Amino acid sequence: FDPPLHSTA
Amino acid sequence: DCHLSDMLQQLHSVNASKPSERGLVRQEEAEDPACIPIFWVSKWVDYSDKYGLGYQLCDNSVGVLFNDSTRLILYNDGDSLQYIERDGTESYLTVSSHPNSLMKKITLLKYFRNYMSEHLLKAGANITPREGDELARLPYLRTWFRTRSAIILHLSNGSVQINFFQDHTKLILCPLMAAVTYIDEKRDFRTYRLSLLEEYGCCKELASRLRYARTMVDKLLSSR
Repeated sequence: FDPPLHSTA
Repeated sequence: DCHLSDMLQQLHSVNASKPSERGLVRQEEAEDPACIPIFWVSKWVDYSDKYGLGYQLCDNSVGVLFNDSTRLILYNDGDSLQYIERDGTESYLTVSSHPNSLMKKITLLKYFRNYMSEHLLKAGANITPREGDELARLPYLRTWFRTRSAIILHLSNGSVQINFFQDHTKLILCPLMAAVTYIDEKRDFRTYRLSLLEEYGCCKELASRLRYARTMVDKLLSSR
């Protein structure tokens, strides 16, 4: 489960 | 898109007044913390190349808009479920009830939820939301899109949220209050009545984000 984009990690 | 028309008119109106193009600017006089949103998106995950978009709302509920335009929603008790199909058909159940038709999608929701929990920061954690109604529905993500500068998140309660990638600033627009909540780069939040910004003006940085907000709302209405 490695999403390309996301909110501020 | 009845709420979006109101938001467009509201944004068109404030931008036309040129709030930052004035000598006397007093944006504090436009503050109305009685208008803080009940709900905003505190975390999001764009995995739409494979599965869809997962998000967290400020109340700790989670949702995922899958690529097939179905929606799964986990309420903040971490157990209660709302499933919304494309045509609008909704189902209320639980994770623990173990419905076989939905296990593929439930498993995915848990992956999204886990990724957000251990990896991502909660936006507006320093904000207390407005109370709301015990009878009102949990809002869900109606639609969304990314530009090169921002993500745009449109909720079913009519609120539109814009998060800017470059400097972490965020906008929450509510057409029901005709209000905007601004989270700056220092994580400070202020809620403004839009009509009061036309009269009192605001700083250059808020005004340019209100200009950008309008373009995005145009995009939302124009995608229908």
